Amino acid sequence: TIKTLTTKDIDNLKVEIKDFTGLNTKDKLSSDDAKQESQKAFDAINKIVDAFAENNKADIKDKKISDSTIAAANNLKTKADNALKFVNENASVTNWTDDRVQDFVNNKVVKTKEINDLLSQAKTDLKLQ
Repeated sequence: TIKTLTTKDIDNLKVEIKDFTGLNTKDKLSSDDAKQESQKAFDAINKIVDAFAENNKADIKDKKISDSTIAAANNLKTKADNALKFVNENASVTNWTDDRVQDFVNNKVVKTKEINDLLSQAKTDLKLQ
């Protein structure tokens, strides 16, 4: 059965990720917290990708996520997966160094605004709200 996304489903896909700005040492950001937040972001973006795919499977011409938005969702999924892999590989006392904490915070971790921008762009593509 064909089923497309409403504004309520997209709002139900929103998630808030902890802000790690300014945490630049291992005593201020544990690998467990980084792992938990990266897992949160990964799971949320996976659900978002699956929901977008199911929406577009309906093949309703005026209720379509643009290919650009689909690609952006896939790229954000890749970023979240890379962040989770980075934390998992470097969680130990030996590998979770200040340099790796700074690398995670500045380059790897997913931020709430990225997911929210993706969802709002999806809303625009579907002419919702």
